[PDB]
Amino acid sequence: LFVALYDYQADRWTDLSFHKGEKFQILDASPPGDWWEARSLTTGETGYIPSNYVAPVDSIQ
Amino acid sequence: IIGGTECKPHSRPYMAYLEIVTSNGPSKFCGGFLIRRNFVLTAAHCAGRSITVTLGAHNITEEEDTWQKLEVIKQFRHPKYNTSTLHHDIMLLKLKEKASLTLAVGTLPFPSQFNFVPPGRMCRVAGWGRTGVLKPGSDTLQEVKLRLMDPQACSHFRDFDHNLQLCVGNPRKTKSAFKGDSGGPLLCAGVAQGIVSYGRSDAKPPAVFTRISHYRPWINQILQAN
Ligand SMILES: [Zn+2]
Repeated sequence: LFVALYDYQADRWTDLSFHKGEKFQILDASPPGDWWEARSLTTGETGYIPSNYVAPVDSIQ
Repeated sequence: IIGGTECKPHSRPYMAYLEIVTSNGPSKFCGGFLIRRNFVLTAAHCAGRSITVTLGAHNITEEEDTWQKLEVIKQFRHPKYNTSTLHHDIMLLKLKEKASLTLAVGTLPFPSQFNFVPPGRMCRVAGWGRTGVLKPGSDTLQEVKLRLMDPQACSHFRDFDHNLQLCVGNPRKTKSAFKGDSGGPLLCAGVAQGIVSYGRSDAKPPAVFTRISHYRPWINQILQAN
């Protein structure tokens, strides 16, 4: 489980938009690149998110 | 598909509808195309845990006696695929059994000779993807004719490479591939030359398609071997 540290608006249609605090389950992080495929626990949509915008839920205060 | 028309039912019998099951929640959906009886070509970003392919469909919400549903048993995602660039957004899927050839289910094999397609050609793409930014996916298979642009029309996209990618869709029109059309083929004069990869969240064309000619060695490799 991961949490959005900041808001993000997608520029590519493969990517999710999200708001600070939204939670995700990571589906794929294997390929090189700054993006992980994730599923929003709020919306149920799947797409890429920037890995640096999120942190494990237990790695925040 | 935005701004497209409904396909004549079963008129593109190679078209594959992919359900990609990732875990306990809504699936993801992509297109693809049957290039050999037990091989479907699609986009790398449609990869996942398990994939069911539906062949022979037109309206995908209504089961039909033309349907052949086949499990994917092996995923060959391009080894150089990268999520920052989305370069090499191409993947072959080996199916559990060979599809049976029927009116509704047929392959689209490549011609012997690949060639580099320049800007200016009008090509056709098909899919069950969203028909607009706020629209759901299409229940029926749609297609649209799109102009290949000079790669300068796609310079706003990160590391767009003319050698690896087609720049697809006249920006002065709304016609375009969109979410859910991922992995579907772009046919030029009836030959698969592109794979739907990505474009703008706001759906403003052009969009980016994998340039199949660049991958002709790799595809031929995997097939001649599996
Ligand atoms: Zn039918």
